[PDB]
Amino acid sequence: GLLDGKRILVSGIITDSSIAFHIARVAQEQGAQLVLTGFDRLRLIQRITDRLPAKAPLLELDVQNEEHLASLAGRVTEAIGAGNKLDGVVHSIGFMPQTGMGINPFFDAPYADVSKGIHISAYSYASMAKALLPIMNPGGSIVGMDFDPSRAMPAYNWMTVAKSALESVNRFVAREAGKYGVRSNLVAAGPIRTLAMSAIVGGALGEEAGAQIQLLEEGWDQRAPIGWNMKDATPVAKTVCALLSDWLPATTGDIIYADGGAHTQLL
Amino acid sequence: GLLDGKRILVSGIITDSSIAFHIARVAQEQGAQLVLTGFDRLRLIQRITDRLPAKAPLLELDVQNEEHLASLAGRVTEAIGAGNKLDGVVHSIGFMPQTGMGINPFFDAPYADVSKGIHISAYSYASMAKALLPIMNPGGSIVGMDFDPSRAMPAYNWMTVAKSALESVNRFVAREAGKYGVRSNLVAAGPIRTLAMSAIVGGALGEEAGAQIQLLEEGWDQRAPIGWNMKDATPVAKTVCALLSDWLPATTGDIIYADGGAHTQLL
Amino acid sequence: GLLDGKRILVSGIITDSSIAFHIARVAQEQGAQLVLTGFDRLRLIQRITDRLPAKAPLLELDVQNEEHLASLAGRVTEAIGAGNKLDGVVHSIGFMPQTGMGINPFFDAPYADVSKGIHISAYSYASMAKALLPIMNPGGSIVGMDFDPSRAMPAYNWMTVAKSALESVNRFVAREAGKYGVRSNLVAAGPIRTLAMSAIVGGALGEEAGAQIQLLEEGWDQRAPIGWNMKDATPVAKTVCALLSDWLPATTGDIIYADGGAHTQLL
Amino acid sequence: GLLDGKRILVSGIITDSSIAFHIARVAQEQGAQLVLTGFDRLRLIQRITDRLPAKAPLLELDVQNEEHLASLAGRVTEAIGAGNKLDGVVHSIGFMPQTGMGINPFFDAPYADVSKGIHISAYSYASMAKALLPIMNPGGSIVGMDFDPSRAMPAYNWMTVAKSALESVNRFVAREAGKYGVRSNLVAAGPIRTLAMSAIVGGALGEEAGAQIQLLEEGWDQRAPIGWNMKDATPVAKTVCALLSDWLPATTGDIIYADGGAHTQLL
Ligand SMILES: NC(=O)c1ccc[n+]([C@@H]2O[C@H](COP(=O)([O-])OP(=O)(O)OC[C@H]3O[C@@H](n4cnc5c(N)ncnc54)[C@H](O)[C@@H]3O)[C@@H](O)[C@H]2O)c1
Ligand SMILES: NC(=O)c1ccc[n+]([C@@H]2O[C@H](COP(=O)([O-])OP(=O)(O)OC[C@H]3O[C@@H](n4cnc5c(N)ncnc54)[C@H](O)[C@@H]3O)[C@@H](O)[C@H]2O)c1
Ligand SMILES: NC(=O)c1ccc[n+]([C@@H]2O[C@H](COP(=O)([O-])OP(=O)(O)OC[C@H]3O[C@@H](n4cnc5c(N)ncnc54)[C@H](O)[C@@H]3O)[C@@H](O)[C@H]2O)c1
Ligand SMILES: NC(=O)c1ccc[n+]([C@@H]2O[C@H](COP(=O)([O-])OP(=O)(O)OC[C@H]3O[C@@H](n4cnc5c(N)ncnc54)[C@H](O)[C@@H]3O)[C@@H](O)[C@H]2O)c1
Repeated sequence: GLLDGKRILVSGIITDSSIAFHIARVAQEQGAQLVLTGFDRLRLIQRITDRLPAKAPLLELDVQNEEHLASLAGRVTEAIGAGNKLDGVVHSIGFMPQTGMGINPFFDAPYADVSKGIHISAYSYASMAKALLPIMNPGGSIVGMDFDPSRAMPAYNWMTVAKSALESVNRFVAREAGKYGVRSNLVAAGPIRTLAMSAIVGGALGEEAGAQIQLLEEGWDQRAPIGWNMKDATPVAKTVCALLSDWLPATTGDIIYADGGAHTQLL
Repeated sequence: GLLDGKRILVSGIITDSSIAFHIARVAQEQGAQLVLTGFDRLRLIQRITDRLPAKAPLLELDVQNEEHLASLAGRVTEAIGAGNKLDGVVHSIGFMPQTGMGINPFFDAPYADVSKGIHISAYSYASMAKALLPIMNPGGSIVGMDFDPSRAMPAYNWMTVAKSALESVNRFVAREAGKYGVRSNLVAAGPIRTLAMSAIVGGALGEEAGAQIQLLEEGWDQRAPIGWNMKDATPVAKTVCALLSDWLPATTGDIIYADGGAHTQLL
Repeated sequence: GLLDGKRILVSGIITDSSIAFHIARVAQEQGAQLVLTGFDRLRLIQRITDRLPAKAPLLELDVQNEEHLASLAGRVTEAIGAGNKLDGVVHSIGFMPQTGMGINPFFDAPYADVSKGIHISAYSYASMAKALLPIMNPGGSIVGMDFDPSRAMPAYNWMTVAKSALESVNRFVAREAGKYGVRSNLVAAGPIRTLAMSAIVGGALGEEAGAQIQLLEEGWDQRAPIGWNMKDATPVAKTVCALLSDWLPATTGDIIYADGGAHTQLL
Repeated sequence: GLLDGKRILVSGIITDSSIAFHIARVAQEQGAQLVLTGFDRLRLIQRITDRLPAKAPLLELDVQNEEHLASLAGRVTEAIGAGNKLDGVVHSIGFMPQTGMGINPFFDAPYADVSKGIHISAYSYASMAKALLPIMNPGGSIVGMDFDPSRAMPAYNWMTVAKSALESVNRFVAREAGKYGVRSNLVAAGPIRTLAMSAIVGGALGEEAGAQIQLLEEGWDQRAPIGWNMKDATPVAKTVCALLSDWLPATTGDIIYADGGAHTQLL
């Protein structure tokens, strides 16, 4: 296995179409031993993760909760056994209140809503690194999920701002993680049809937003020299595993694009 | 004058070494009629602005205050006369609590502090545009101040994250401002010895931070093919005026670098 | 005038729809004294430039000719009067053999053809700077024309490669020009309907190429928050003049986008 | 092995300190079957490659020779057996005449010299893809070696221009390779002490150039959050293998940085 022998924490599973679900599956398929973290709906998450090809302890983590973060490393050591450390950490967490996205005008998102989304989507990447670096091995790897924010786009609005912040946060985390011999990188994925995304295409955030996202997705597949399949999260999961492995040992504070190559093409 | 006939709002004056002070002076020298906004220390700001070559009404604006923002456009119309509109807006506002900068570890900044700094330094750019676009003329120009955050740097820490967010916010504001025939751009300046900056070089934020900033400044002048004078804000002020003029009419959602060309050179 | 008192060399006029024609007109309108250079069809170019609002000496310059380059500075001093120096230089020159563009497959362009196009389109920017820097004043400005090559696009093929090279060349020229107190920058323009461009939309380079360029142009106007008018070179000409003026005195080795803001937006 | 079962062509071995030598070794260690190409000194190259952990046919390829390129695919099919196709191609080829580098002024490089270097260093990436795509399997991978040219640097001069061109060429090759289900990417490596590099540090290209390169190398290790060891090409070789594997299946037309993370940090 690509990840034979590695212990890896994976956050952000909420359904079987979560990107993190597929990351965890591929990791296990490749020999990794996992510990999982979940937010709020733990009974639901345990039931969902029963389907992973191997068993994995599930810990609760609300990244807005300072007590969960304070105790996190202790709980992970319990789950993996004293004297053992993590080789990998996957941050697959994101959220923006509805007022910060969709047909709600960009200017009408209240700061308290934006702030919550930046807290969960960007700041928390630093939070998790802080909690977990003290229990990671040299040669370890932290990975977060990015959506390319270098240009503005319809509908995504404040979530795109949050991703811009996350990319900057990642460059600082690399500085800190480096002292532990640990790498920190983001994977910028193409659009993937998770439950939330389908809901949005379905009009959950307004009809104009839905039309624009659908148009965004189609342009993506068209631009990608190898195509893009929004229904298949597997190529994204493999890329995260590549970064978790020993095969990109000199890459840190960086962004790997798993997007079909769409971002390298104009038309 | 470059700005003959234009009405321009300029925020962010707090001392005579403020970048906004120099922006206002050059603007007046070039024919602009100004309205100013100031935060908290209004008696002090009025006394400082008495030195500008022309008189200009001073309005109070705390960008964290929804009532100031709600009433802002009304107060500006009063100051410039009903039936008159702004041709320009200068956002020169920034702040990060001390815990988000300097030798205080990156991981130790509490979210409430980071959030305040992102509110003032990034979100407020959207806030001001929202308040002011309804009273701007076609062909108008909004300009904000940026410090190039595309790479991590010592000491600047969470302020750099805030600037990453601001750059993303600027691209969205351009989308909105475009409907009014208005441009939105940032100026990325080299480091300038304002009062705060000198204090930091002096060790106000820890000795290690001060040493790194001083080293940052020296490397800048060295890399800049035309040099960089941290004691002279004038070349920055001129660049902002260039963007306020009619001479960059097809540039928007963009960043103009006034940094001596330092960012284009590695060594 | 924005350029009152400045002496400026402007290359690249071949017809009245040339971008350089419009650059020269706006410059003269703003007080500049011009010297022009033309390639090959000098009788035609003189007849075209008779229409400029002021008279200007026309010198012959084939940038592939080492003797023209060797003698250039001497001929310019003759035209503007001994003891006088240039304040500005405009490089508006570009060419790629047909085999390097359009429906001719990317892989089928012979190196000799690509090389000719890189010579004229990229190397020559360094050539002109070398010839002219010895006769420029401190505070001077060199400007070249760019088409944003950071992403691949249909049809433009090897010309896009040439522009990638030009951007890199510009960063080096800034290093050299800096010793003379001279700036060097590119303007990245949106697509403009010159004679060549219309011919291409008309199918001169194959029907598939024409269809793609037309589609490129439409997407541009759509993405640009302030729109893009491919039939109007004026906003581009003004931007070049902005860079020729004293109003961007700390910008060098850089790229200014005059493209309606299209490159800052994804959809 | 990471590359179990894959057939891979590797160019650019000239000594045992060549980056391509280390790429080939790691590939073989990971299960790949190799075919090698060499330029000019074939007796020397065969003797050097005898040290690889497995045997591999050596073919002659001068990328400036149209007959070598025309016959290349035929010769590779012979070496790997009719009915067999390549899964991978490594372009590790670069050259710039001495006049285009070092203390020789940037402006003094003659175009014929620059052109030769762009031919070998940039155009040839397209040349090799053209020759080899007809004999590659779906899911295949082409990889080239890059040195980050996004900013100008002392000494590297026209070689940096060549790399700028190569990055642009790579984005076009991805467009073509995509039709075959093949990816195309570059690896941007930190500086590595090959024979040529040591010679340059030793003053082979002038003392000023040597001093600047040495200073470049030191700054690199300092900026890299995980450090950079210029004497160890292994982390670069692993990264190339990562791209040759099935573990980055949605990345194309892109650049992966194997540079210690140096390019993500300012100071
Ligand atoms: N779906 C896409 O098209 C797309 C594309 C690129 C990147 N991404 C990113 O990938 C990541 C995963 O998203 P997804 O598409 O798998 O969506 P998802 O809804 O399946 O998962 C998002 C996860 O974030 C968790 N979360 C929300 N608030 C939390 C908090 N307070 N504490 C802990 N966890 C919290 C949710 O429980 C959920 O598990 C996100 O960062 C997203 O921005 C998504
Ligand atoms: N000084 C530098 O080296 C440097 C470099 C590049 C960019 N910048 C940016 O330029 C801008 C101006 O900074 P400066 O260097 O002139 O510093 P400064 O201290 O002189 O001005 C900052 C201004 O922000 C104002 N401010 C703070 N909180 C506010 C709030 N709640 N509401 C309204 N105003 C508020 C302050 O009153 C002050 O006037 C900032 O955005 C800064 O980040 C500074
Ligand atoms: N038209 C567009 O959509 C567009 C967009 C962005 C940038 N540009 C760039 O603007 C510049 C001007 O192009 P244009 O659109 O005005 O086209 P144009 O055909 O009007 O002008 C190109 C000029 O280059 C000159 N030239 C060709 N070979 C030469 C040589 N050997 N020596 C001296 N001059 C030579 C021609 O005489 C002509 O005057 C070019 O660099 C072009 O790439 C064009
Ligand atoms: N050494 C570094 O610090 C560094 C850093 C980043 C990228 N790179 C790149 O890595 C690649 C390999 O370089 P290296 O450092 O291993 O140097 P090297 O000298 O060991 O290898 C360069 C190879 O290019 C070959 N070559 C030259 N002309 C050729 C031609 N006409 N046809 C076929 N082959 C030809 C040479 O035979 C040699 O094998 C180059 O592209 C280089 O630019 C090098």
